Amino acid sequence: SKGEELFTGVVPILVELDGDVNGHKFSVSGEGEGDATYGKLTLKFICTTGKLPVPWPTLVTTLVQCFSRYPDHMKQHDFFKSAMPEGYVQERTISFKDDGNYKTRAEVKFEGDTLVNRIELKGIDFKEDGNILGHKLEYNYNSHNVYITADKQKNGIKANFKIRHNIEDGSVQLADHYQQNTPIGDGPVLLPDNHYLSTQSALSKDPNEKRDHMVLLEFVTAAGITHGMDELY
Ligand SMILES: [Mg+2]
Repeated sequence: SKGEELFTGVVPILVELDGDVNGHKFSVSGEGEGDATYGKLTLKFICTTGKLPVPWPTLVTTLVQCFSRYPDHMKQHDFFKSAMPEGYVQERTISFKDDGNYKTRAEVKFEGDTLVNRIELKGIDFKEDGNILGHKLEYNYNSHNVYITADKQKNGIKANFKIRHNIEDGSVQLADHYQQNTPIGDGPVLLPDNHYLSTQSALSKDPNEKRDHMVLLEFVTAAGITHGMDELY
Protein backbone atom coordinates (compact mmCIF):
# COMPACT_ATOMS: atom_id res chain seq x y z
CA SER A 1 0.00 0.00 0.00
CA LYS A 2 0.65 3.80 -0.45
CA GLY A 3 0.58 4.40 3.21
CA GLU A 4 3.67 2.15 3.63
CA GLU A 5 5.67 4.91 1.86
CA LEU A 6 5.23 7.09 4.97
CA PHE A 7 7.21 4.63 7.04
CA THR A 8 10.49 4.06 5.20
CA GLY A 9 12.41 6.30 7.62
CA VAL A 10 12.39 7.43 11.27
CA VAL A 11 9.03 8.98 12.17
CA PRO A 12 8.45 11.11 15.28
CA ILE A 13 5.68 9.88 17.55
CA LEU A 14 3.44 11.64 20.05
CA VAL A 15 1.17 9.75 22.45
CA GLU A 16 -1.51 11.41 24.59
CA LEU A 17 -3.75 9.54 26.98
CA ASP A 18 -6.57 10.63 29.22
CA GLY A 19 -7.58 8.08 31.83
CA ASP A 20 -10.08 7.39 34.60
CA VAL A 21 -9.65 4.18 36.58
CA ASN A 22 -12.17 3.80 39.40
CA GLY A 23 -12.37 7.60 39.54
CA HIS A 24 -8.62 8.10 39.62
CA LYS A 25 -8.09 10.66 36.82
CA PHE A 26 -4.72 10.83 35.15
CA SER A 27 -2.98 11.81 31.89
CA VAL A 28 0.12 10.48 30.17
CA SER A 29 2.18 12.17 27.46
CA GLY A 30 4.71 10.31 25.39
CA GLU A 31 7.39 11.32 22.92
CA GLY A 32 9.84 9.31 20.77
CA GLU A 33 10.20 7.77 17.37
CA GLY A 34 9.57 4.71 15.34
CA ASP A 35 11.43 2.99 12.52
CA ALA A 36 9.22 0.37 10.95
CA THR A 37 12.15 -0.88 8.83
CA TYR A 38 13.40 -2.48 12.08
CA GLY A 39 10.03 -2.76 13.85
CA LYS A 40 11.51 -0.43 16.41
CA LEU A 41 9.94 1.95 18.92
CA THR A 42 11.74 4.21 21.39
CA LEU A 43 9.45 6.22 23.63
CA LYS A 44 9.43 8.03 26.97
CA PHE A 45 6.12 8.47 28.77
CA ILE A 46 5.41 10.91 31.63
CA CYS A 47 2.40 11.04 33.92
CA THR A 48 1.62 14.70 33.75
CA THR A 49 -0.94 14.70 36.55
CA GLY A 50 1.28 13.33 39.36
CA LYS A 51 1.65 9.69 40.38
CA LEU A 52 0.21 7.14 38.02
CA PRO A 53 -2.68 5.38 39.78
CA VAL A 54 -2.18 2.06 38.00
CA PRO A 55 1.09 0.17 37.26
CA TRP A 56 2.93 1.34 34.13
CA PRO A 57 3.06 -2.13 32.58
CA THR A 58 -0.73 -2.23 32.45
CA LEU A 59 -0.72 0.70 29.99
CA VAL A 60 1.94 -0.50 27.53
CA THR A 61 -0.43 -2.04 25.02
CA THR A 62 -2.71 1.00 25.06
CA LEU A 63 0.19 3.42 24.59
CA VAL A 64 1.13 2.31 17.16
CA GLN A 65 1.20 -1.01 15.35
CA CYS A 66 1.84 0.82 12.10
CA PHE A 67 5.48 0.62 13.24
CA SER A 68 5.54 -3.19 13.06
CA ARG A 69 8.04 -4.66 10.62
CA TYR A 70 6.11 -6.53 7.96
CA PRO A 71 8.50 -8.75 6.00
CA ASP A 72 8.42 -7.98 2.27
CA HIS A 73 6.69 -11.28 1.51
CA MET A 74 3.81 -10.26 3.82
CA LYS A 75 3.48 -6.60 3.09
CA GLN A 76 0.06 -7.12 1.51
CA HIS A 77 -1.19 -7.95 5.02
CA ASP A 78 -0.24 -4.60 6.69
CA PHE A 79 -3.55 -2.98 7.48
CA PHE A 80 -2.04 -0.43 9.84
CA LYS A 81 0.15 1.42 7.38
CA SER A 82 -2.45 1.13 4.64
CA ALA A 83 -4.85 3.27 6.63
CA MET A 84 -2.33 6.19 6.73
CA PRO A 85 -2.19 9.07 6.69
CA GLU A 86 -5.89 9.47 7.54
CA GLY A 87 -5.47 6.86 10.23
CA TYR A 88 -7.51 4.35 12.17
CA VAL A 89 -9.66 4.06 15.25
CA GLN A 90 -8.42 1.40 17.68
CA GLU A 91 -10.74 0.12 20.40
CA ARG A 92 -9.97 -2.45 23.07
CA THR A 93 -11.46 -4.22 26.01
CA ILE A 94 -8.71 -5.34 28.42
CA SER A 95 -10.08 -7.78 30.98
CA PHE A 96 -7.86 -8.27 34.04
CA LYS A 97 -8.60 -11.78 35.40
CA ASP A 98 -10.34 -11.62 38.80
CA ASP A 99 -10.28 -7.85 38.63
CA GLY A 100 -11.48 -4.86 36.58
CA ASN A 101 -11.34 -3.92 32.92
CA TYR A 102 -10.06 -1.13 30.73
CA LYS A 103 -12.01 0.10 27.74
CA THR A 104 -9.91 2.19 25.38
CA ARG A 105 -10.61 4.25 22.27
CA ALA A 106 -7.73 5.69 20.29
CA GLU A 107 -7.22 7.56 17.04
CA VAL A 108 -3.85 6.90 15.35
CA LYS A 109 -3.06 9.23 12.47
CA PHE A 110 -0.51 11.62 11.06
CA GLU A 111 -0.47 15.27 12.18
CA GLY A 112 1.91 16.66 9.61
CA ASP A 113 4.88 14.34 9.54
CA THR A 114 4.30 13.12 13.15
CA LEU A 115 2.43 9.93 13.97
CA VAL A 116 0.00 10.62 16.83
CA ASN A 117 -1.80 8.19 19.14
CA ARG A 118 -4.62 9.91 21.05
CA ILE A 119 -6.31 7.76 23.69
CA GLU A 120 -9.19 7.73 26.11
CA LEU A 121 -9.04 5.01 28.76
CA LYS A 122 -11.79 4.06 31.18
CA GLY A 123 -11.21 1.50 33.93
CA ILE A 124 -14.01 0.09 36.06
CA ASP A 125 -14.62 -2.52 38.70
CA PHE A 126 -11.05 -2.71 39.99
CA LYS A 127 -10.43 -4.10 43.42
CA GLU A 128 -9.06 -1.58 45.90
CA ASP A 129 -6.14 -3.81 46.75
CA GLY A 130 -5.97 -6.10 43.79
CA ASN A 131 -2.85 -6.36 41.75
CA ILE A 132 -3.58 -3.19 39.72
CA LEU A 133 -4.76 -0.61 42.28
CA GLY A 134 -2.57 -2.30 44.90
CA HIS A 135 0.54 -1.86 42.67
CA LYS A 136 1.68 -5.48 42.96
CA LEU A 137 2.94 -5.82 39.38
CA GLU A 138 6.64 -5.92 38.60
CA TYR A 139 8.14 -3.29 36.33
CA ASN A 140 8.88 -5.66 33.45
CA TYR A 141 7.15 -7.16 30.44
CA ASN A 142 6.89 -10.53 28.78
CA SER A 143 7.06 -11.09 25.02
CA HIS A 144 3.73 -11.88 23.38
CA ASN A 145 1.98 -12.42 20.09
CA VAL A 146 -0.89 -10.24 18.83
CA TYR A 147 -3.19 -12.45 16.73
CA ILE A 148 -4.83 -10.50 13.89
CA THR A 149 -7.82 -11.43 11.70
CA ALA A 150 -9.72 -9.48 9.02
CA ASP A 151 -13.07 -7.89 9.72
CA LYS A 152 -14.16 -7.29 6.16
CA GLN A 153 -17.63 -5.99 7.15
CA LYS A 154 -15.97 -3.11 9.01
CA ASN A 155 -13.27 -2.77 6.40
CA GLY A 156 -10.75 -3.40 9.17
CA ILE A 157 -9.28 -5.88 11.58
CA LYS A 158 -9.71 -7.55 14.94
CA ALA A 159 -7.03 -8.86 17.29
CA ASN A 160 -7.02 -11.11 20.30
CA PHE A 161 -4.17 -11.79 22.67
CA LYS A 162 -3.24 -12.44 26.31
CA ILE A 163 -0.81 -10.33 28.29
CA ARG A 164 0.80 -11.97 31.31
CA HIS A 165 1.85 -9.41 33.89
CA ASN A 166 4.33 -10.66 36.46
CA ILE A 167 3.15 -10.27 40.04
CA GLU A 168 5.79 -9.49 42.67
CA ASP A 169 5.17 -12.84 44.39
CA GLY A 170 5.98 -15.00 41.37
CA SER A 171 2.44 -15.32 40.12
CA VAL A 172 0.82 -13.92 36.95
CA GLN A 173 -1.95 -11.38 36.36
CA LEU A 174 -3.66 -12.20 33.09
CA ALA A 175 -4.94 -9.34 30.89
CA ASP A 176 -7.09 -10.62 28.05
CA HIS A 177 -7.09 -8.19 25.08
CA TYR A 178 -9.85 -7.86 22.49
CA GLN A 179 -9.17 -5.27 19.78
CA GLN A 180 -10.89 -3.77 16.77
CA ASN A 181 -9.42 -1.33 14.25
CA THR A 182 -11.27 0.59 11.57
CA PRO A 183 -10.03 3.17 9.06
CA ILE A 184 -10.79 6.83 9.44
CA GLY A 185 -10.51 7.61 5.75
CA ASP A 186 -12.43 6.18 2.82
CA GLY A 187 -9.43 5.05 0.80
CA PRO A 188 -8.82 1.33 0.31
CA VAL A 189 -7.03 -0.60 3.02
CA LEU A 190 -5.34 -3.95 3.18
CA LEU A 191 -7.42 -6.71 4.72
CA PRO A 192 -5.03 -9.35 6.00
CA ASP A 193 -4.99 -13.08 6.21
CA ASN A 194 -4.61 -14.39 9.76
CA HIS A 195 -1.21 -13.63 11.17
CA TYR A 196 0.43 -12.26 14.29
CA LEU A 197 2.72 -9.58 15.61
CA SER A 198 5.58 -10.83 17.75
CA THR A 199 6.20 -8.11 20.31
CA GLN A 200 9.12 -7.66 22.70
CA SER A 201 9.09 -4.78 25.18
CA ALA A 202 11.73 -3.51 27.64
CA LEU A 203 10.87 -1.07 30.37
CA SER A 204 13.35 1.21 32.11
CA LYS A 205 13.77 4.53 33.93
CA ASP A 206 15.54 7.78 33.01
CA PRO A 207 18.03 8.31 35.85
CA ASN A 208 17.59 12.08 35.63
CA GLU A 209 13.76 12.09 35.68
CA LYS A 210 11.89 12.80 38.91
CA ARG A 211 8.42 12.65 37.39
CA ASP A 212 6.55 9.31 37.30
CA HIS A 213 7.52 7.92 33.93
CA MET A 214 8.33 4.95 31.72
CA VAL A 215 11.11 4.46 29.13
CA LEU A 216 10.10 1.83 26.51
CA LEU A 217 12.14 0.02 23.86
CA GLU A 218 9.89 -2.24 21.79
CA PHE A 219 10.37 -4.45 18.74
CA VAL A 220 7.35 -5.64 16.73
CA THR A 221 7.63 -8.08 13.83
CA ALA A 222 4.83 -9.58 11.77
CA ALA A 223 4.92 -13.33 11.29
CA GLY A 224 2.68 -16.33 10.70
CA ILE A 225 2.11 -16.23 6.96
CA THR A 226 3.31 -19.09 4.86
CA HIS A 227 5.93 -18.44 2.17
CA GLY A 228 7.69 -20.67 -0.34
CA MET A 229 11.01 -18.87 -0.21
CA ASP A 230 12.97 -21.75 1.30
CA GLU A 231 12.81 -23.26 -2.22
CA LEU A 232 15.10 -20.46 -3.43
CA TYR A 233 18.01 -21.84 -1.46
MG1 LIG B 1 -21.33 -1.90 38.72
